[PDB]
Amino acid sequence: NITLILFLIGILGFVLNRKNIILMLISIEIMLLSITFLILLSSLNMDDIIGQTYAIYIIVVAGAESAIGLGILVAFYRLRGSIAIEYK
Amino acid sequence: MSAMSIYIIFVSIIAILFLAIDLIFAPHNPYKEKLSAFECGFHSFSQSRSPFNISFFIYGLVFLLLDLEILLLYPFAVSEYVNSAYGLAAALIFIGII
Amino acid sequence: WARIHLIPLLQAEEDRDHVRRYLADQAREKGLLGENIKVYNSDRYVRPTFAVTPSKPAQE
Amino acid sequence: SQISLLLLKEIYTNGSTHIMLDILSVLAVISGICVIISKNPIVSVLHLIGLFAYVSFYLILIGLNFVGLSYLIVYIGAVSILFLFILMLINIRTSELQSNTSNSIPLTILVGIIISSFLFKMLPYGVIISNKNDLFFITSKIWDGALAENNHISSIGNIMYTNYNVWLILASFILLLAMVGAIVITIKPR
Amino acid sequence: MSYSQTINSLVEVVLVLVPSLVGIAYVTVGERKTMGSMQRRLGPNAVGIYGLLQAFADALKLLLKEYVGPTQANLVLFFLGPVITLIFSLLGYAVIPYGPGLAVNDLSTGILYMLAVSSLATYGILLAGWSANSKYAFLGSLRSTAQLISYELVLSSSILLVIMLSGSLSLTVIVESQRAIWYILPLLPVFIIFFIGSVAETNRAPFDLAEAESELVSGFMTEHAAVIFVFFFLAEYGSIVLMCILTSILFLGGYLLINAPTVEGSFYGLSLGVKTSILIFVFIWTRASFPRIRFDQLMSFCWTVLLPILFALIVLVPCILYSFNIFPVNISLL
Amino acid sequence: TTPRFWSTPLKYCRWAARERPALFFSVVIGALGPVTLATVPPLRRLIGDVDAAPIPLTYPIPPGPRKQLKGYDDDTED
Amino acid sequence: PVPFETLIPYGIIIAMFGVTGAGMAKVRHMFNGDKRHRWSVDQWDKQQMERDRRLTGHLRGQTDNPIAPPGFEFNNPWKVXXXXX
Amino acid sequence: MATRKPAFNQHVLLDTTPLPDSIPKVKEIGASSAPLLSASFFIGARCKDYNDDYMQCKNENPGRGEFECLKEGRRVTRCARSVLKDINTHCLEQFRAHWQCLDNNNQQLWQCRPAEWKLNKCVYENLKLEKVIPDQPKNSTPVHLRQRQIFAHHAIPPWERPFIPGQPE
Amino acid sequence: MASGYGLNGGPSRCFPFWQELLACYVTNSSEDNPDGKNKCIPVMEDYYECLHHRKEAARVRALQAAYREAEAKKLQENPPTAGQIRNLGLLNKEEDTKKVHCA
Amino acid sequence: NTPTQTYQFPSKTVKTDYPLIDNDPHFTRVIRYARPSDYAHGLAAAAAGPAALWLMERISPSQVGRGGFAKAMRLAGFIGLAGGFLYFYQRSILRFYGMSENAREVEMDMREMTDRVKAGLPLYGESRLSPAMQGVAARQSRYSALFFGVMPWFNFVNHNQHGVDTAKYYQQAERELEAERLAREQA
Amino acid sequence: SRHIELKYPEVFSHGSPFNVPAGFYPNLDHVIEHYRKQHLEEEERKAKKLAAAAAAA
Repeated sequence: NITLILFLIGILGFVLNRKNIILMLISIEIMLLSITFLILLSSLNMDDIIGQTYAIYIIVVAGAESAIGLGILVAFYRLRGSIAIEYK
Repeated sequence: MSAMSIYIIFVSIIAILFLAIDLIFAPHNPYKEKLSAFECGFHSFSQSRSPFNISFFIYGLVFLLLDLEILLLYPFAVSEYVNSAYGLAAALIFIGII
Repeated sequence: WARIHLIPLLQAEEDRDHVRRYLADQAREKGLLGENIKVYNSDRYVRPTFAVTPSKPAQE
Repeated sequence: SQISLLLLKEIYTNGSTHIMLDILSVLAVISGICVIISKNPIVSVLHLIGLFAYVSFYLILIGLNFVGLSYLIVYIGAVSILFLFILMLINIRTSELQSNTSNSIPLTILVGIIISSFLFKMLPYGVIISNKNDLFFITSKIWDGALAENNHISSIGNIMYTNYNVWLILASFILLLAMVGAIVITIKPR
Repeated sequence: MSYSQTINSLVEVVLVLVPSLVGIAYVTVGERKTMGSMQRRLGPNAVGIYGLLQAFADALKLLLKEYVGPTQANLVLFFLGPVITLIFSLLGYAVIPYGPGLAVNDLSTGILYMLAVSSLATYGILLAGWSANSKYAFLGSLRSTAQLISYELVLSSSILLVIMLSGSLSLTVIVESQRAIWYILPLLPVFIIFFIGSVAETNRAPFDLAEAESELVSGFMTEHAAVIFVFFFLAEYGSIVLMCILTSILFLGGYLLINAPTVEGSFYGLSLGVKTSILIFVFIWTRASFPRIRFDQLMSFCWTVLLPILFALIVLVPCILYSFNIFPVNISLL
Repeated sequence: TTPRFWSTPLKYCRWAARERPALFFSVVIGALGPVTLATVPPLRRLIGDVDAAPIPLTYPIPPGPRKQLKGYDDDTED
Repeated sequence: PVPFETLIPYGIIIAMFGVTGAGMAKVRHMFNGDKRHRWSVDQWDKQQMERDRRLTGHLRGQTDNPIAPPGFEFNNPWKVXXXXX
Repeated sequence: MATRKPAFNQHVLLDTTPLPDSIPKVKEIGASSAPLLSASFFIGARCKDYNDDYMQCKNENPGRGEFECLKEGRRVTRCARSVLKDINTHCLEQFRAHWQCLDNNNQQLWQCRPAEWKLNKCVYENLKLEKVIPDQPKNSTPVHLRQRQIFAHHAIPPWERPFIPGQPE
Repeated sequence: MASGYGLNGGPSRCFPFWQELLACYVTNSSEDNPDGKNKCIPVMEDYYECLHHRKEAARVRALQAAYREAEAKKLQENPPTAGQIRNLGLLNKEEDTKKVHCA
Repeated sequence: NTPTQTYQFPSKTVKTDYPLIDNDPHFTRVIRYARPSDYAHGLAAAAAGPAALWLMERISPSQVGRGGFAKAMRLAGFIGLAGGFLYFYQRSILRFYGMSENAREVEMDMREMTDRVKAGLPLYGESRLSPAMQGVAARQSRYSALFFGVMPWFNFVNHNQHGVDTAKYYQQAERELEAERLAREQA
Repeated sequence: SRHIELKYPEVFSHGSPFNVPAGFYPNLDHVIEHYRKQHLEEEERKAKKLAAAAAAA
């Protein structure tokens, strides 16, 4: 149940965010966290080590994504000069 | 109740008890120059809340991924007797690509 | 090897307890629900995930 | 007549209280909210590390010690690096003035309820339990499955490098591309 | 059991926290008296007999000294960072075995617990420095972040080489495994590297960049006064001792010797403390011997010297283990 | 100044040891592993060093039919 | 010469570790029934300790009696939890 | 009940109901953990066939072993009571001397080697039973017959000697 | 679960139920007869029952309400205290055990 | 000495033109059973890559600096050697997979193995690895040279799980044991 | 076809070799018999095709 609540925070914090792209990239990190939590909680209920193994591989690719994101964000900032997302 | 749970409580009450004493038994006389930023005695531009070049941020990106890599090697360290040779090979193939 | 010798006399006592409580629950259901409803299509014994408890713990 | 069922409080050897999972659960949602509603990007990222800590403490209390510690170990270094990028790439003062309106509240309510209603059925009985006749999980002991009990970090190690080594090899390629790509796009040109 | 669970837990925590907080106070006097001897001085000898009440006067003086909350500072964070650093530094003493399993928590994964608690406490330094909104504290906090990007992989790499020999991740089992040989003999390069990283991990000299007084005025703690400063000092000196204990746990046999339970339990406690006190001396000796390194050079030293060597050991060491048939059983034994 | 490996490998290995020791000796130590894996096991078994049998981690179920045991029956309980 | 005043704070640091090692061992030797405690415990040992309480009432009490006390077939504990299956 | 290890167990549930008269009664073993570890290698040396028969029956009825192999379980309990009685009537002092050391030593066998070497020679000459551990490396002397134990906190005394059956002093 | 690898290094508790469903499908379904797999339906429900527990949750709810309403209505004579329950099957507490078992 | 059971493990059946000898052959068998054509093709394939980069240089130069092309040859040289060895291994193992004409391989398989039977030695040999570890190795490498274009993999484990009923080898050797005894009788 | 044939029939050999309760694993002798039959049938089919080519020579 905290799995849905966390997943909805990260989805709206990605789509309803009007501040900056690091907060965009943070909200992806929240969604993946909630999904990993759902997988970790199910795996304990079903006596499965595969779910914890699946969780660990979503942590490793979630860090790979956030490094590729921060690298792309720097490239964009060097040229644009603001990573602020502009409304009106 | 368990030693760990009380250990957490006591360290926090100590962090509170030390803090509470100073919040109560010390003089508190705040004024404009006492509450200014320290800049070796001269007031300067306030520019610590504006973007600042970090010349070592490429370290921070690579630090992010090599942490994931050494964490993925810790289950092998605690499973060597079962991994044995066949499991060792994969661990070496993984560390060679990294 | 010291544990392997103890395993069968320990697992033999545990099985007697498991069969003693399963048979007891099967009786306790035929006397309260009228019959014994089936959670499993198979005849295999499954270690209970849920147990019926009394509404209060011992007074102490 | 016949007692036949004894409920006894466990003196020692008893577990934690499940009240604490409700404390960690609410704090984890509170902290998640503050990550996105806060006007300052550093309190926003402070709440971010607090969110992972509550999720990790929850994971330790349910007995997933390695993944909870591994989550806290990896996401503290990650949050520290995220802090480092906010300092370099965000004007803190102008962003604390980056006020937002609630024209998106009505979308929030509709989008919130519709997804939550839809995904509540997708989640299974194992999890939706404990959302005046409650159920009680019953546990006993075996000896054949206890001859050499491993720790979950060892149980994963028993198979992470043989049975599922393809995932490790693919994982390694994703890390390699990130190590090469993240540097190709941000390297000083000289 | 014989008496209450809560009382047993109560007195065990006291026996761990109280003697450690006393031990922290004496490391501060001992460092001041040890460098002075190396400096042809005396060190504290007038606040209490032979100067043995100096740390308490310093502690008491600060808890009666006025706190200042700067107007430019984010104040909730200005107080949160030192509180985080202190609590999370002192938590690391909850898994130290003062004997076989004689720990507040004999956890099966106490090495990962120590990595999590140390990493979380450094985040307080980062936050407190940034929160001050003063230039030198801002420059101090950025160095502390550079420093953790330098030593964290180094320690985690180093410890993984100890876990390959022990096979456990439990602090008592690693100590029990060293009844065969202390890990400073087969893992001699790892011991030097882990010790180097521990000095960098503690922000001790020659790696005192975050709080350097000759480059920044006090670095991250420059706006911090009274109790906030004292929280950061107890965290630092408590971190020194804890890292010396952990170095003794992992390379020097821990508590291994170099009414009846009380006499035996004492020998374990002395033996751990003697080896810890020697390594505490090596820290103070190190601050007194060397200049401060430059922060660019510390990052390059860890990343082009230390880690490349540690990755090659991570390959070499299991290859020696499989070759000699010496992979440790990973079951519970010692 | 600096030698090239493919032009003069030995002069490069000397230069690499003296001038870039941490990097060069990382490659030696790391390469020493696969050399260990290829040479120690054959010589160990050569000198009679025998790899030990795996320790039991599950009850060893005997193979073959059951042994038709007589003894310790219900009558013997009293 | 030897600056022995310099070595006194190291003697105090060592003694505090000695106090902690002496204290922990005595209070757990007391807690376990004038008996040395247990360390590195797995599911087997935790179960065996509960099977000692079933025969002696103390988790760390020992009986070589080859016959079980009557009612031992009934005191086998089944653990009850509200949430974490 | 489930084999999952509990994390939030604040209560225990019992069942006063006895096994039905149709199932023969067996007095359960009354020995505790330390005595059972000191007698395990003698239980094994006498009840291997019965222990091996129980487990092969359970592997012959998957999912039904608890209910269809009850006679074998009664047989193992009876077989393992015989050794306990035999050790009691012939090795009572030595047996207590060993499992008491084991209780003070974390149930670690290497920590009580002089008490085992006395109890084993009493068991060998009285109950004619002998501790055997399979697949021990042949080159090296067996670990339970090594004079020096490297993981023992108190060094094995020079006077105390290991017990090998069929060899005199 | 379906993998065969559980949390303690031993096998997953729902693995026997997964192997029976796979065994049933492979040994009943074929190209000649598309409908052999209908034999796999009870085997499939059992694998889900060992995974989610909805049917065993439903049985315990029924019996637990039936049980409590009976013991509540039932005549009460003397409650065995927790100390008496703690003294079941001890060495020198025969009186307490007899009271607990009502024998 | 008949095992009385020759298909211990469930194996994947594939529709192929030729007889299946071994779905997971040991690396030494793939090399040993390689035909001289396999050496010829693999050597030509290894030559093909740097010879390709040479022709591209001759017809259309890269205008690279003074020492860049020699560097590129070393990479092209390796990649062709690596690609041509995978080609040579794949050609021999397909004759083991039953996915290439393998009449020669079948008879030299029936001889080698039935020799191992009468010698009493294990058909596929002995393994340091545990019986379960052998299974993981068999299930990682059987039919694994079909993926060589993406991920290479070679069997270095002596395991007994090769996908073929072993009865034909036993059923054969005893006939060579029947004739050997009879031939010795008339002497 | 609605019949699914396993790409990986070797999943029938999965499962931890450690801490196995007695009687935990089901007896899958019939599955092995089915897979043996498929291997024998395919190989028999194959041997009856390369011999027809010998006849048609």
